[PDB]
Amino acid sequence: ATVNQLVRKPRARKVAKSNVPALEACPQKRGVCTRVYTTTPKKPNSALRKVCRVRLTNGFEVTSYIGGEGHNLQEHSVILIRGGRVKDLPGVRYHTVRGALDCSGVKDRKQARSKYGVKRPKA
Amino acid sequence: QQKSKLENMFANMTEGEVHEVNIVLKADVQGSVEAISDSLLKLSTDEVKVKIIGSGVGGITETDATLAAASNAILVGFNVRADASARKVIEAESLDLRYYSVIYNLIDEVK
Amino acid sequence: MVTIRLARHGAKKRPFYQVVVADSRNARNGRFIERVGFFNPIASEKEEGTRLDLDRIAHWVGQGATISDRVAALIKEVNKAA
Amino acid sequence: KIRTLQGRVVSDKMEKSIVVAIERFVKHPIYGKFIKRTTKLHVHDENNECGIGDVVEIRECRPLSKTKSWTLVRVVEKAV
Amino acid sequence: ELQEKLIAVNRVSKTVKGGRIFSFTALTVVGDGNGRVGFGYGKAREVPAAIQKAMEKARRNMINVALNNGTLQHPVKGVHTGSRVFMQPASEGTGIIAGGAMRAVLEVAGVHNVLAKAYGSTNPINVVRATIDGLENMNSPEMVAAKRGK
Amino acid sequence: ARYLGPKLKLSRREGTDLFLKSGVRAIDTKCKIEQAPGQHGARKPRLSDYGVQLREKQKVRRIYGVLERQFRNYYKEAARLKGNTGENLLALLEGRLDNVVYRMGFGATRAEARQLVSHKAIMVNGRVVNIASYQVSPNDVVSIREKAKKQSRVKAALELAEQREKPTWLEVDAGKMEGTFKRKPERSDLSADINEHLIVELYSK
Amino acid sequence: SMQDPIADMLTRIRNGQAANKAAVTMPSSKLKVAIANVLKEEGFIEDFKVEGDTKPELELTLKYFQGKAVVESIQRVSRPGLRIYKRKDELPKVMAGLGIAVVSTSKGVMTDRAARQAGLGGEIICYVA
RNA sequence: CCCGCAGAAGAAGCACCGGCUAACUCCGUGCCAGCAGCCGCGGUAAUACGGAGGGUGCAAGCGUUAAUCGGAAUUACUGGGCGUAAAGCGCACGCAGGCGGUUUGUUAAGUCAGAUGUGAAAUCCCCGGGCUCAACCUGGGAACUGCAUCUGAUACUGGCAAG
RNA sequence: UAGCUAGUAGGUGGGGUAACGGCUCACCUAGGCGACGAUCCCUAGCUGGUCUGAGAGGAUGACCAGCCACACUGGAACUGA
Ligand SMILES: [Mg+2]
Ligand SMILES: [Mg+2]
Ligand SMILES: [Mg+2]
Ligand SMILES: [Mg+2]
Ligand SMILES: [Mg+2]
Ligand SMILES: [Mg+2]
Ligand SMILES: [Mg+2]
Ligand SMILES: [Mg+2]
Ligand SMILES: [Mg+2]
Ligand SMILES: [Mg+2]
Ligand SMILES: [Mg+2]
Ligand SMILES: [Mg+2]
Ligand SMILES: [Mg+2]
Ligand SMILES: [Mg+2]
Ligand SMILES: [Mg+2]
Repeated sequence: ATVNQLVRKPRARKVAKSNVPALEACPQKRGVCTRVYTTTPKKPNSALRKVCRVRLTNGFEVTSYIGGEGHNLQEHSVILIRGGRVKDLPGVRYHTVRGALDCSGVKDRKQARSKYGVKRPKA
Repeated sequence: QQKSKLENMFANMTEGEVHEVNIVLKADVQGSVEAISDSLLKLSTDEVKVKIIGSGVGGITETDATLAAASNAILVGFNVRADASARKVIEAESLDLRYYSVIYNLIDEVK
Repeated sequence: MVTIRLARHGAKKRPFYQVVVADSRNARNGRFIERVGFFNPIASEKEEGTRLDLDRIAHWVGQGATISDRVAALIKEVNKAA
Repeated sequence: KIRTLQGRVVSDKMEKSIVVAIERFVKHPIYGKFIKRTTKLHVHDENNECGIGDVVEIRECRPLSKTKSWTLVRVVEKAV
Repeated sequence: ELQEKLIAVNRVSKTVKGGRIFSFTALTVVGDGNGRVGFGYGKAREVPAAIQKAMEKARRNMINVALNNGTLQHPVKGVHTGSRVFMQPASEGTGIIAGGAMRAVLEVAGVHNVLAKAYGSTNPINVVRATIDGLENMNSPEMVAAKRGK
Repeated sequence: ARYLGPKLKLSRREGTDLFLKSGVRAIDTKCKIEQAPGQHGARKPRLSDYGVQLREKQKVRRIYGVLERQFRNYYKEAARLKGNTGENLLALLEGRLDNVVYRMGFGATRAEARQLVSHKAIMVNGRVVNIASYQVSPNDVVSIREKAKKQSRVKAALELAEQREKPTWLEVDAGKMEGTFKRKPERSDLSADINEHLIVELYSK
Repeated sequence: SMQDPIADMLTRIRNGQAANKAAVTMPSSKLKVAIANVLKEEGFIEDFKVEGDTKPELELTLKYFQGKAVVESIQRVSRPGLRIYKRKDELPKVMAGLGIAVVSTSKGVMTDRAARQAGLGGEIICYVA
């Protein structure tokens, strides 16, 4: 409040920690994705959701949600991981990119081809 | 990839052959990796199943040593040398680096 | 050695030279003492395009500056009274 | 005469050497509060002159030691 | 010359012995085009009943606001409940740029230029009345000639 | 850089005639004005306070056929100019070359005016201009070249051009097939139904 | 406490205007009189007066036109804890020019309008609305 | 760059449509499969999922993610609080530090005025000019809120003297 | 991170640098810096500016341009303005 106090100790600012612990100024990353489990959602909802524990290239073990209906993802064949936070499973700060590197796109999808890596059908 | 996984039509193997061994291979020449792997699948048996992961075009690399870090495997090459960045990873974590001049000495030891 | 010389700051396929007093050891577009004028070798038939102050350069020639082949041509193109 | 500041003696005897702590008033860039800044500067001097409890005039010169680029000229009064 | 509109409508619960009954509360602001700003709140069990009562109360309690041409006469501050309101004149420039709740009271008053920027509480019910108190305390350079001049 | 789809769908969505249906016959008759903008467009016309600001942005853009990025540069240019920003917005749009071609009556529609300017038929002060976005200033003469002169496309437009308002700020001429832009149009000479205070608000946030 | 006696006077006005008291008394000074002269110059207050010898006592007659107060507000701008100094065109105008501020210049205590015409500024004291 | 030839020929996709937020129905699925930036949707009338139709926004881009600021008066100098929501040390004496009643003289540090030097050019901004326009380029001016010195003013603050 | 400094602070004399100088020696004195943040630790080229913002600020140092530093790592000298 008093300006003489502010001269001794100036105004502090919060660091504002990011929601993507990978960091490195990277929009996307890749990782090994060793094991793919099926964990139940939070309290309000009820489902079985496809989730994978992605070992990143930098050396951090993390988890990531798999969007789209069904997948071939398991064991080996390194895939792209864009990130971004959506809240369903306990502690899931990332999302996998469908239709990139070795990750299959969503089959028979027509709307929203940009998301999920679906190519335009010839007509 | 989808067929081989769905082919079993069951959540697991019907018997106890589930125990398997993983290998990592990078050969300097492109002609070998496709050719010798076929011979490497000949030694495969029902009891113990062996599979190749991430066949390389040559040498060795960071993502290759990382590939052997996630799943325990032997890292072998028909002909390869260790990179400066490759030695740091292999020496730190516990792994095995073995290069073989001939395919016969390789086909024997994997067995 | 201070030198009066033309530095190119204009554009790709459309040159615009900046006559300027600078040391020979510095770069073309790099360091300089101060600006004197400008020269466009595209332009058109009009009142402006070529401008060069003789009061500025003639001082530096007295102080021991050299004149390049371009600046020698541009002084004898525009002349003094003409 | 060359420019001079209104600093005081503060330390007594450095064996033919003297320091000058210089008080001023300066505006703080952000808040605008006035804080008294103290600029201690080493000064060269002759014939072990008067010490603490004085205000001394100062001027620029060549350095006769490490730092110490100033010289004194006149001192006001005697007692503190 | 009537120039009438509504800002927003809000549902409110009573929760009696039987069960929850839901009323509707509107907010309207009106003006003649040059000064004379006025407002009305009201409530009703239906939506078109609530807005009709709001416009009914909006006619009475209408007070003069002093304008030079089509703008405010100075930058003025006003406070109501938890809403702190600053504003700038900005003479005949770009103009009438503002967000909802406070957009209605400015445009119907006659001003085509002044900048809103509402600090503190941005509640639709309390952002109105903060403006009119700010407009009321403002005074004209012609009619302050009692204190001004001699 | 152009729409290419149905022009009347743009007019039906706004609920006002944009003068893309000027051509030979005019004043609609066959319309279905508003009432079914889409399949479920017969739904009630109540619309948000944010949406009416965006609606007026489209009303101005769809007349002249300007894209949002190209239109943002004219708003950015209108802001830096002196006086009212809203009045200078429509002035810079009215200063376009293809719009001046439409006002004088060389092109029948505003889309046809850009179409004719694209093929380098229009010359200003002697020199040819391809770009429809060319800025027209006072005392700048404009005319059609010797090639493609007195054709049925341009001739039919100039005949029916007399039936419209006939703007005061420029001379129609049409005798020797030329034109002259005298001065910048006034606030009374344009706008009226389209509003400048509505369109400008959306870029403030 | 009595550290800022100029800010005391600015408090005495709004207490006087709110309470509807005509005559308000206080201890006088050099700068204290000159600020009260600027209030009468523009014509906010009715008239100033002083009575004493060893103890000067400033008596400010407060003006009332309507039931509402003449002076809308008054705030301590430059205070001992934090001072405000403005050059020539950096002097802030109060309410788009309507009313006047109090500014202490080298020649004397003047208004915001008058100090611009002189061509020199100084320490602003308070904004009289 | 200009002229000639042929012929609408070679060239429109992308997101989104429960509210926020511009733009809605049907069908399939039935807490299953999935969406999600936030509040949340789906357990048999889903404008929130998937497809289709229609529509909206934008355009050789579109969308998602990542990074910075704004919004955020949510570190608040300008421009916020501390009875009960986060927040007044349990209380007091006190050095350094911050601030100081009232009268006169002096000093001119702070402050304010004027002038000089400097604040590279480019950039930003304003009025023009040149690439078919624009981006881009460029003439001149303004500006670079700063700092130092010199010459002045003495109200206020500070130093000093007498009260 | 609250105490940190022996060439450390100052003088005299000699030597040294193109040039002032603990720059480097012998001797003498016991100071120097520091709560207005010394020292230590972590991080980072800096500025004209760019980006955002009504402004004040915040973030940032790509290209363009100035200065400094570095030239496989560490250290040293020669030639020469
Ligand atoms: Mg484009
Ligand atoms: Mg909508
Ligand atoms: Mg979707
Ligand atoms: Mg259904
Ligand atoms: Mg802030
Ligand atoms: Mg608060
Ligand atoms: Mg409490
Ligand atoms: Mg410059
Ligand atoms: Mg031009
Ligand atoms: Mg005094
Ligand atoms: Mg010596
Ligand atoms: Mg570094
Ligand atoms: Mg702000
Ligand atoms: Mg070296
Ligand atoms: Mg040498």
